[PDB]
This record gives sequence, C-alpha cells and structure tokens, in this order.
Amino acid sequence: EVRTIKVFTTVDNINLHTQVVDMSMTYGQQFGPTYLDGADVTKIKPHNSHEGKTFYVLPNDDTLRVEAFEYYHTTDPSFLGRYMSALNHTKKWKYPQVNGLTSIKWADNNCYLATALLTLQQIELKFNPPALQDAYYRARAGEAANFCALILAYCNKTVGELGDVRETMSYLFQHANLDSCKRVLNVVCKTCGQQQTTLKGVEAVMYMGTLSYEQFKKGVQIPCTCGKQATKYLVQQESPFVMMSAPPAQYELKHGTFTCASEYTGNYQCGHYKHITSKETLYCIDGALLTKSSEYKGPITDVFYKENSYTTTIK
Ligand SMILES: CCNC(=S)N/N=C/c1cc(O)ccc1O
Ligand SMILES: [Cl-]
Ligand SMILES: [Cl-]
Ligand SMILES: [Cl-]
Ligand SMILES: [Zn+2]
Repeated sequence: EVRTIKVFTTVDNINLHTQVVDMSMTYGQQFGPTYLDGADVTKIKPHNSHEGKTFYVLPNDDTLRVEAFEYYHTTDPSFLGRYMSALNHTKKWKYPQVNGLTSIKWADNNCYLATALLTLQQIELKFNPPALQDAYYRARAGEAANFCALILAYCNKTVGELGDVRETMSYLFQHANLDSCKRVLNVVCKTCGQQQTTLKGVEAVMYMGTLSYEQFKKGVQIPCTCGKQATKYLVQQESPFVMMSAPPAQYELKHGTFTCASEYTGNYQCGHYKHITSKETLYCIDGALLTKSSEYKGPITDVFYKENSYTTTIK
C-alpha cells in the first residue's frame, strides 16, 4: 500500500513549500536533515499527525538559499542545524518577567544570555536580519526561546557552553544598525605628540580597558611604541548608548550614573554572571531571582551608559 501525507518545508517558518512524503521512508531520505520545531526528525518516518505541519530543512536549492540568506544574513552551512539544536533546548527554558523585563530562569550555563537579553531591553538597538527582528519582538513579549537559540547560533555557542557577555554583545551589535554611531579619540604621548582616531559602528560604542565613562572622558593611560605611557580620552561621541568593559574587578555602581551592568563571579573557565539595573533603586536580576540595594559593589565587567551626543572640553 503506498501511503503519503502532505507537509510543508521551510527555512524561515514564513515561506512554505508544499511537499508530498512517502510514509515508508524517513524524512532524511526525502529532504536531507529535517527538523520539527527544533527536534531532529531526519531518521524518523512520517506520522499521521505530521500532515499539514511545517518542517525546517537545509537550503538545498536556490530558492531556499535566497530565502535563508534574506532571513538570517548568513551562509554558514551549519547555521540552521545549530539554530534548531539550540532551539530544542531553549524552548524548554523558562522566561519569567522580572521587574518588567524578560529574563531567563537559570539552566545550561545561560546566565550570560540572560544578562545580554536583559541589557538589550534597556538600550536602543534595531537588528538588521529579519530573523532577529522577529525573534526579538517575541522575546520582549516573553517568548524568547527563538531569540536565545538564534543568539547561540550567531555566536557559535552550543547550549551549555560558557559564554562571554562582551563577545556576545559584539556579535549582536554586528547584526544591528549602528551605522550612525561615531567616536573620536585622541592619544597623547609626550615623546611622539598627539594622534587622533575615528571609529564607526560597533567599534564606536564598545571600549575595553575601563568601566567608567567619566574616566574615559578625562583620560586613561595606555602603552605607546617608544615605551612611554600615553593618555587616551574621548573627543566626541554620537550614539544612543555606550558599552564600557574591562576584566572583572571590584567596582562600585552608583544609582543614576549608569543604565545597567554585568557582574562576573568566578574564574576564566568557570563563573556566573548577574545583571544590575539602575531604576528607582539598584536591582540585581540573577535569572529568575531579584534583590535590590541602594549601593552596589562587586566584580563588574561591563557597564552600559545612555548617550546622544557628547563633545569634550580638553583643548
Ligand atoms: C554562499 C552560499 N550560500 C547561499 S548563497 N545561501 N545560503 C544561505 C544560508 C545557508 C545557511 O546554512 C544558513 C542560512 C542561509 O541564509
Ligand atoms: Cl519512525
Ligand atoms: Cl535544556
Ligand atoms: Cl529589532
Ligand atoms: Zn610615544
């Protein structure tokens, strides 16, 4: 007896492609690698309950290649498999609302993803890939499973891997519209003189070396090629936020002097992030957990500040 069902294949879960599948054969034999809401059904034969359902496949014809690139803005061949594999886990995570923001209950070392997600909801940022636009919209509303899986895929992290918040934000920033952002810096060595530099996009909003936006404006000491120590300070800044980062060190966060920050406790190969946000008071969101304090001191590695336009006074 020949037995078939109709299903739909997709790469973006919007554009559907009608298929007829033979119930005596696996999905793999008919589509190649096949997924049902994240689950790998490649080695599985069609079930009656599969009729009418949407299955993800890999882009193995030109029409799917174009749909996938337009939706995700990547042509990494392993992207979709990595996204599905992550999603099969992130759809089981919980996404509690904590002080008005979508967080993530701790699981699978995802603390770095929680503080990244919490941070995104406090800074002005638009993603370019439609996949991130759509998934971020849902994540804000509370259904963050697809967004978290996409973050993992874009950053080439698997569920359970330890992540770095700064690196994760770098990847997300690459897929955001920061074209308007501009940074002008000046480096002063007393043996070589001055030298001014201009940064754009992602490099205009990220700095590594100090957590303090004010100290960045006043000046910070760095090496120079002659062996002398030079001073770098901020000449001009155009962006809706800035991100200051440093290796984790004890730091004091004051209410109303910053938007949010990331705290890291542990070592290089093992640790835990928490999120601090400055609202009517200082709230520490640790996944599903919430505490408050008027003052805060702890090992801070990233601090986020609001900005529109800043011009320096140093002549
Ligand atoms: C450079 C050769 N590939 C082309 S033009 N399409 N591939 C697209 C594509 C492939 C993936 O694995 C994931 C997402 C995608 O958008
Ligand atoms: Cl089966
Ligand atoms: Cl899991
Ligand atoms: Cl967006
Ligand atoms: Zn010099």
